[PDB]
Amino acid sequence: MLICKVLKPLVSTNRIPGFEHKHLQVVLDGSSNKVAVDAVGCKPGDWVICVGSSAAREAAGSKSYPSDLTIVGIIDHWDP
Amino acid sequence: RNPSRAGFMGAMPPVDNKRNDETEKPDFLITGSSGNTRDGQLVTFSGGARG
Amino acid sequence: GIALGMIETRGLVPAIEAADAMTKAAEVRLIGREFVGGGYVTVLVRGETGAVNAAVRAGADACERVGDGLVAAHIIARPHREVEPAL
Amino acid sequence: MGIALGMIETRGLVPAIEAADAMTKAAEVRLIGREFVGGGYVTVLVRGETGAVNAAVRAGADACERVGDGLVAAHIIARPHREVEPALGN
Amino acid sequence: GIALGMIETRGLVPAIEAADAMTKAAEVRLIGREFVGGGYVTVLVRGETGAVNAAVRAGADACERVGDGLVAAHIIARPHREVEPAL
Amino acid sequence: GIALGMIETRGLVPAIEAADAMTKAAEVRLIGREFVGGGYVTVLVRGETGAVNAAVRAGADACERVGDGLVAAHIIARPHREVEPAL
Amino acid sequence: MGIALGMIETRGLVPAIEAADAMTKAAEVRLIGREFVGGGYVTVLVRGETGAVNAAVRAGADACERVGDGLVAAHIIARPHREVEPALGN
Amino acid sequence: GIALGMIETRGLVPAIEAADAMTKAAEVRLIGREFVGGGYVTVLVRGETGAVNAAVRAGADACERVGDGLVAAHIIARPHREVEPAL
Amino acid sequence: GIALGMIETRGLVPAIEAADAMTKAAEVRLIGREFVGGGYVTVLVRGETGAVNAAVRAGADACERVGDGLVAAHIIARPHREVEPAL
Amino acid sequence: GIALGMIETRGLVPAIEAADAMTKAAEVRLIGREFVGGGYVTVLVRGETGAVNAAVRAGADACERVGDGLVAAHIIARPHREVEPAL
Amino acid sequence: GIALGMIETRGLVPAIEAADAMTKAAEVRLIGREFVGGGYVTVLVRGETGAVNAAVRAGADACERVGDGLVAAHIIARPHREVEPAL
Amino acid sequence: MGIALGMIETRGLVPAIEAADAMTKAAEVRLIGREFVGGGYVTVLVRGETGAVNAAVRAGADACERVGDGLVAAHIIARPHREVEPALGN
Amino acid sequence: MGIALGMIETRGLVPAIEAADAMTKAAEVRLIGREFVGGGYVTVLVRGETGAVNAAVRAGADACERVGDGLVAAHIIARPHREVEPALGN
Amino acid sequence: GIALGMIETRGLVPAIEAADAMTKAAEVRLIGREFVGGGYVTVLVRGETGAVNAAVRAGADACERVGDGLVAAHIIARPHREVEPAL
Amino acid sequence: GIALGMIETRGLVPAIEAADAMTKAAEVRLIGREFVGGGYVTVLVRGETGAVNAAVRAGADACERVGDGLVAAHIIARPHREVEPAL
Amino acid sequence: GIALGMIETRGLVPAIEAADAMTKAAEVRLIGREFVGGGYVTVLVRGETGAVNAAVRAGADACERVGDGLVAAHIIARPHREVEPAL
Repeated sequence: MLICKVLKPLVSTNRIPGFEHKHLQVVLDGSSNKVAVDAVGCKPGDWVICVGSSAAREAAGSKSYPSDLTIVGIIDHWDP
Repeated sequence: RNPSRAGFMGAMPPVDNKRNDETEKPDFLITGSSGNTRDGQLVTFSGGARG
Repeated sequence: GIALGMIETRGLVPAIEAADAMTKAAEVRLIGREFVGGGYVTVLVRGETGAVNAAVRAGADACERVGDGLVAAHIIARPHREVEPAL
Repeated sequence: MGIALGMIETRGLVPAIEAADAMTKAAEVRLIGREFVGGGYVTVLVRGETGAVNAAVRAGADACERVGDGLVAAHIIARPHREVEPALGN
Repeated sequence: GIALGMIETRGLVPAIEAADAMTKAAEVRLIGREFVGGGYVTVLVRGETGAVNAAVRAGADACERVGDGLVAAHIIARPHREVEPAL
Repeated sequence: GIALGMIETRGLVPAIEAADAMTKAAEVRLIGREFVGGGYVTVLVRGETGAVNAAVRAGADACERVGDGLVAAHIIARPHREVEPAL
Repeated sequence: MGIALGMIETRGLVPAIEAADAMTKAAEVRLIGREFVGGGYVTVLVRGETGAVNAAVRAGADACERVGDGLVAAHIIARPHREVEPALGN
Repeated sequence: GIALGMIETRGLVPAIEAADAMTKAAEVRLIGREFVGGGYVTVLVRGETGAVNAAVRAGADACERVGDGLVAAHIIARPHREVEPAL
Repeated sequence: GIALGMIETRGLVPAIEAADAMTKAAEVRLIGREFVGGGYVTVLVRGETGAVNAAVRAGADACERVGDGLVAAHIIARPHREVEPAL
Repeated sequence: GIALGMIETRGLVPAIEAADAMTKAAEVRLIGREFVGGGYVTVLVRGETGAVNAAVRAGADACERVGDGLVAAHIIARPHREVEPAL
Repeated sequence: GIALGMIETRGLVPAIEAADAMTKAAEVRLIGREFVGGGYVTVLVRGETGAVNAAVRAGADACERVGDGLVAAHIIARPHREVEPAL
Repeated sequence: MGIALGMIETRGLVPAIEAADAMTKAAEVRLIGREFVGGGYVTVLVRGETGAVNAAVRAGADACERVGDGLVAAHIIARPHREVEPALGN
Repeated sequence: MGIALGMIETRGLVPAIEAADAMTKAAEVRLIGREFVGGGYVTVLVRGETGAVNAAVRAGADACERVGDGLVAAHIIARPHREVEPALGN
Repeated sequence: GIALGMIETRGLVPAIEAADAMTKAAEVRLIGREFVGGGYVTVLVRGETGAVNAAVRAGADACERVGDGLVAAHIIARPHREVEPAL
Repeated sequence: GIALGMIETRGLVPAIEAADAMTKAAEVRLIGREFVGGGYVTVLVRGETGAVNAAVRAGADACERVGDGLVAAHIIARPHREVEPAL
Repeated sequence: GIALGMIETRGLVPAIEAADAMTKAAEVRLIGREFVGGGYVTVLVRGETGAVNAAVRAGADACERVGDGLVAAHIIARPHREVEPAL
């Protein structure tokens, strides 16, 4: 899955399905920026793990959920 | 042991669930209310009357 | 900033009630009041997107009952610069 | 200077100014505006204190329903904000 | 103005939003923000008779639809000279 | 961050969960946690309208399903000058 | 001074002074007259703010009717005319 | 003690009877008398609350059928400052 | 006198409107307001025994519907000096 | 004395009525006026076994109908010294 | 502590049950345990008349249903000096 | 020093201290705490050995159910850990 | 020494010594008394830890009743008072 | 590390049972015990995420039966630093 | 302490978790971890009477819900002097 | 790795499969395989709480469907000092 260091939070905007979007967080995979829904914890961010694809939908909570990438877990011992 | 007393006749106090009223529908989201769906106050006709 | 909130209603009693909600609930500028004709009274405000959203929700749930109430209500976040000279 | 803005609109100027006269007779308040919204919607705009505005609008509702096609909206504002003031013709 | 306006409710969102309506509707000075306990929270504002009247109108009409709802809406045009030592 | 939101619930499992989501969602400041009494717990948050909106919605829908859940949650866009006495 | 007029008329002054007590206990109203109409009719004039007078008259009409023979005639006046003031003690 | 008792009756015969009953059955002070008009006569006494209560009890007792009988006895416990010009 | 009258209500707004009735009906001065906990609110007035009784009568008869209602309103004409530490 | 008598009731008014009956029913000193929370109020009196027994019985059967009513009425005679933290 | 509280039963089971009921229910002094003979067992306490009364009630209601049960429970109001040396 | 922590909570201090007296009379143990949780929940905290704690809590349950609104929770801990000790007021 | 008190009384000392055997076979209890009440009643006192005494008395009440005429009276004492100790051989 | 485990329950008997599970099943620090009021007793611990998970599962399946049992229970892995000053 | 606590079960998760409860509840020394064969596994701990009592309480109450379940829970306050040579 | 888990089943097709998953899942150490007797086989694993949890869950759900499958599997977060005798 995408290794991903949390970078910063987001701000709301004029979309309707944000009821389930649940505070998107800008993360980084080591190359550039990205944003994924925070499921469990983002913090400043040491090292967490991010899941996308269609799994993201049921990874975020719904089959019809509109996402391409969701954070799924935290790596306690992280990785350099 | 020590002679207590019963009295009361009505046991526990009648505590009411402060949550009530309801009746009408919560005011078009954006101010309270969880769960739900609709729209992020989108430009869609719904917008205000999002319901 | 340029966030365009706006309300249409039937009779201006709700129009100015929504304007009161605009000016009291949020910190936005009221840019226009237009008499369309046929009963449509319209209020136009500009400000911050979240502030405009709070303003418009307050205006809706305040003026939707008074008299004939509001008719149409939606928010505009980043209107095109071409639209501005027409307003 | 009673900042409280009472105001009501109706079908045509007969009920409108009858309500205006009712407000200015039953209460000692100053009306500031007569507006033609369009399509029969004509509105009277009066300033006064909260109690005087309340009495004036009650009188206008009482005397306006039984004339013409009648009153439509009869709500008031107690403490209008500064920003609405330009919309009142500043 | 010595008129007192009072609202009881179950929770703080009702209390704080009711107070916001309290102060937005007209000029009234919030004096009391008291947590009764057992879920009861009360707000007490000070202002003149008409101001408190309309302000508590707006406060109830903004607060009714929060939580289990407003419990008691009540005002006095002028409390006695001897009430405020235990305000 | 003049814009104010606040999350109130019964018990502070959902309260701290919602506050965690609050701080988790944006650059918002948690200004106070208050024990209402009778089991209600309230958490205040300050910020701008959009950030506060995102935070409050995220936390509310996250905490509606934990334990006994939220009770109510709404936002104040233009809080009155009495906010300092209110805190 | 608040021009809003409350006046209550009763048979006998016991209900009249009950109404006056409701006046001076309810709201910022000052009794401007205690007059004997003639043949037993006693009536009281108070003046104040519109909402204050309205609340006071409400209290009087709540606590006056069942006292002795009781209330006979009450009302409110919202915005009394200037020419009425001579009839109000000038 | 300024509790104000007062009674009204037809004709001043039972009025002065019950005024004597006032000053004869309780330690109250007679602040005055008044002739309403058309046979209506009232008397105004002042004193301690319980004392004035017992006084008016006795006065209504002695006033009940003598002459044309009593019309309205009454006790107010805390008269207001504004009432003094009216008494 | 030395009498202490007491009022109990479900919430404090009925309690203190009852206290207003206390101090506005008869010559009695209230010494305290106390939040028992769980919503129970009591008010303690001090004054003459007849005045206290009349005031309590007035307040109880006034406050049945105010708030959620009354609980307890009975009086002792001579509370002990030993009760003063509880006062 | 070393005998402890003590009672709860729902509402502070019946509690002080019961303690009042305590302090005149028999020679006894009262030591505790505790707010349990949620409406339970506890009265703690100290004295010899006969005095506390008679006083508690009198206060309980006089306070049964007073206000909302009592809670419990049994009394211990020779408390262990270990109840010192209850002081 | 001149009051002489006294219990008899059949066997030490109800006897010491009564004894520790004495010393644990009330703060009184146990002076004697004696074996009458034929199974009758004797316990003698001293203390204040009310304290003795409470203790003896406690023991008589606690020890009757254990073992062969109570036989003679009775106390002395004003014990004479002359019997004490024979105790 | 009996580390075993017995403790029970109930509706109001009458049943609470009656259970406390039952524990300190039926057993020779030392109670260490009386706590007001809130809303009627009042708790007694006693230390002793496992058998003494068992006897004390059995006595408290026996003597506490028939007084007030009665006992609610009647479980104990045999070997409380060091870290809980600060939560006991250290 | 464990102050927890077990005592068993029987008619005749055959069940009394059966109870004592259950005592000294069950748990860490030391019989502190073997006394003859009078008229045939024989009873036994043991002392020890609360749980130990409880288990011992359980064993006695399990194995004592059906021996000859059998058990007549048993119990347990949890936390015996200091003043009872003089009655327990001092 | 900062992993926040926490338990809410009704009556603190399960609260301290869960605390015992905390301190015996896992190696975490108990950072707080809070009396919310209304019966809610809350325990707050910090430690390693997996250790905190084991602790909280042990606390749940230990204290869920005792008395009223647990009310709400969930784990927090990486709480925001802003939350810490409030705790 | 010479009290022996014993548990039989089918498997090792029940055995090891029961032993963990054994040692966590109170101070007891595990002495025997014996595999009977045929699925039977037994744990034997040593400690004083009350410690073994409560510890085996906790052990059974932790082990009941593993595999086919605990088979036998049994303890002795003190085994004979002649049992341990075949421990 | 003080944290301990262990997988027990009937026959060691699932046992070695689960142990393979154990070592396969994290930096865990397999400290011992034990033949229970009667067909049960147990495999011990040591590590930290999160790694042990992941390993045990992976292996358990992987081995539940192979051959005759698991029997039970749980984790010990803070194993007692007796673990060395236990191995």
